[PDB]
Amino acid sequence: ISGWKDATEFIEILARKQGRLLKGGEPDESGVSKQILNDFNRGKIPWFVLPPEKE
Amino acid sequence: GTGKKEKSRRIREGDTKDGNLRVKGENFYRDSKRVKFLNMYTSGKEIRNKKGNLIRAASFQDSTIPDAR
Amino acid sequence: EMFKVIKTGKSRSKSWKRMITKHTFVGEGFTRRPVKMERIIRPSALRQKKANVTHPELGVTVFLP
Amino acid sequence: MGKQDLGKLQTRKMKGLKSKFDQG
Amino acid sequence: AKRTKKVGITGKYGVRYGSSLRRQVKKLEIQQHARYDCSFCGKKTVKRGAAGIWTCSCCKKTVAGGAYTVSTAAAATVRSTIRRLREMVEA
Amino acid sequence: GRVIRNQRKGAGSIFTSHTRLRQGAAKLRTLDYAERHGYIRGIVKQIVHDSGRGAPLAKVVFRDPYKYRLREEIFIANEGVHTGQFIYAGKKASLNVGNVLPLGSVPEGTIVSNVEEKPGDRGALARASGNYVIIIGHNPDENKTRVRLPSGAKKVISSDARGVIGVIAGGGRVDKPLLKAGRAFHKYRLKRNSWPKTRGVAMNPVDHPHGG
RNA sequence: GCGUUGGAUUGUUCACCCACUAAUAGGGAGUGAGCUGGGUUUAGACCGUCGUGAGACAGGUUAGUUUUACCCUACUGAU
RNA sequence: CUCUUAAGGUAGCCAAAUGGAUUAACGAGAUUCCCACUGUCCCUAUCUA
RNA sequence: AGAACUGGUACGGACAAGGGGAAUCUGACUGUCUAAUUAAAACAUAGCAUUGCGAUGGUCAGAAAGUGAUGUUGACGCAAU
RNA sequence: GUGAACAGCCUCUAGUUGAUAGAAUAAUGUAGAUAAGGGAAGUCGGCAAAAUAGAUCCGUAACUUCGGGAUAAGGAUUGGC
RNA sequence: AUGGUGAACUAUGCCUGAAUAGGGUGAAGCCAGAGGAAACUCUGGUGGAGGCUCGUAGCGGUUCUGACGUGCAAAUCGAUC
Ligand SMILES: [Zn+2]
Repeated sequence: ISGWKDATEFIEILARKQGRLLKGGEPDESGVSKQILNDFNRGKIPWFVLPPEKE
Repeated sequence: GTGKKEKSRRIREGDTKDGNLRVKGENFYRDSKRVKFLNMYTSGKEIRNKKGNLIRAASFQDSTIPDAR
Repeated sequence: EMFKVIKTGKSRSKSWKRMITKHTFVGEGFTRRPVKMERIIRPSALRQKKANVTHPELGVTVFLP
Repeated sequence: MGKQDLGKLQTRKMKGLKSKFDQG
Repeated sequence: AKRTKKVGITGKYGVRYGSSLRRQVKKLEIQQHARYDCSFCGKKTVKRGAAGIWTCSCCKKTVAGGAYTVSTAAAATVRSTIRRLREMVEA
Repeated sequence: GRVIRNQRKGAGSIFTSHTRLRQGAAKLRTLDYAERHGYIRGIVKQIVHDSGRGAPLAKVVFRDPYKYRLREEIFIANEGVHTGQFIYAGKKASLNVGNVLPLGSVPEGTIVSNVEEKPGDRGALARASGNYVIIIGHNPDENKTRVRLPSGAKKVISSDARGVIGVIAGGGRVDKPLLKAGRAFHKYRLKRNSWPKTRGVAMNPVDHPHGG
């Protein structure tokens, strides 16, 4: 999923496309956020701090 | 028999002359120093009799009072 | 005394252990023995790297290693 | 310690690194 | 239509037994269930015979074969070798 | 201690083979003057699968030289045999597939199966499906015939020993994985109670030395 | 003389936090056959250590039947 | 008897689709969390055999 | 299946009958055992691989046999792993 | 008959009225339920209850060995003439 | 230690008989339509195999601060699986 800004639309579109939602009918933003943080912790989404520049 | 007997192994190794120093339970494995090391795990129990009484104190538990000087 | 009977394992029968109940100068290069070979124990809280030696001369007292 | 080339290692083929997926 | 993608006849096995064993079994299963021409007719009516037998639905003939084929290639090679040795001994 | 499971196999109580479904003991025709100095024709009336065996057992028929009666025999079904074939059996028989011939008469390198280990045993070697011996040589003096056994070890044998031509039918049966325990149970039901084979590490020390 | 609170944390809890309240002070009989988790945890098993092996052990996890009184007395009611 | 250290900018050289064990399904196995839910509780009360 | 009408607090009207979802450790599974405390990461499982054996043989049983199981067997087999 | 069904209930032929009972409905118990507002704040721990349950239609994601997940999830309806 | 007794319960091999409602998913095989010179790539049909699944009888007893545990029972009962 893409096109998000401020990450609120990110969580909403992700909960909609993933099929996760609270009954009638709001998306479960908290549960999708849990999977987002779990993917960030497990390394499923690549990321790394920039190494310091060489002398 | 016959070569598996511990006396036969002591003759083949030349250890039969060691005399009384041999530890109890010595065999082809666990040289006597190894037996003295393994025995420490069970050495903490104190001996006792029918009375009962401490016929011998537990290791490092003699209870005797040294005369420090 | 001077040797607490530490007990270990699910069944505390042999207990295979002793521990000092008093202060000890373990030394700078202690490097704790592995626990499987550890019979005697000298817990770090009882250890001291310094002593309050006092010099009878001049009446002075100083903490020294 | 001797020389140790880092090129023998193969980085994990994470889904976000593959070019097969794209949007827009 | 081709409802299956690649599981073929082995899709009855389902998710169990994995993919590699499923393919190794699918190959021999397609080899076994396939019809074969009878040498005494040439009609495509031969059917499997409990691992080795291969009865012709017509002509009621029976012929020995492989566990999953009417004739393993090694058997055809041994037969050609026996034929060569026989034609050589005859001369 | 206690008796190990392998030691109980000799008692025979439950380890005996379930022979009821077997069609019979496969065997070559008993040696006779006809094969010693000629050959006897014999139709293969039918082939049928044998329980507890990896290849079909052929049912050849033969007339009795000494009496007016047919004499059926359960030959192993060599690959490429067909019903109604005239399975010649004798020292003079041609090297057609499925015929039984003495190993000495065959040209060197000839393929054969169910060859006798010694004369009169009615077939001992390569009885399993897909196996065949090779006649790698000949020693006409002190008649003997070197042969390559399916295991690959060489072995000498008397030239008089008989052996059907061609590989045994049903080879390649092991190529297919069984894919499940139930086929293994259905296969071992005809053979013996050797399966399931419990691991020795899981046995109690009284049961196996490996246990404990 | 009367009050001295509702809970989170077990990659543990001989502990501390927020919030209210005037305040959330310290102790004995505790209630180990009133009930309960950690635990006195025997019979199953696995991971790591020792030991040639049998087995436990510097450890940890998992699942595991101790079942009042109608007897006497005390107390609350009732002739 | 000498003697051990370079790797650059968001995905790379690549080995004859993939570089997987961080494995899908399955489980009266154990564990963490979310929606509904309700007397577990605030605070207990009532009816039936 | 479709089109009007109609009583509803109701409409699989009692009966009947999954709660669902996001993850971790463990074992692939179907399956089986401690009858009477432990049903499990335990046992078993097809798959993977080693060893000995070509019959005067390999694993064995039997006081012994002109004895017996594998063997109505033969290396694509047997027996221990 | 109802019902997808030898799922649950009533009835037909047929077989039974057998389980010690009479009088009230105390406390405390076993079994089946209801409850204003919060909805796990109780408990080591969602221990037990409850909640969706059948059917028609829309729709169903990550992963994956492509076979499965799946009745995923989330939604509209069910009566009678 | 000596001599005898047991597989009617329970462990296993074998022989011979008996028992296993109703639904969901849809494999080979085959039929028709649309593309490509062909393999073949799809669409619409029949098919009912899965050591499939939900769910009766049957099998076993995972779970209850459940009943009783001087019990109906020296292992049962209700729910649940
Ligand atoms: Zn034909």
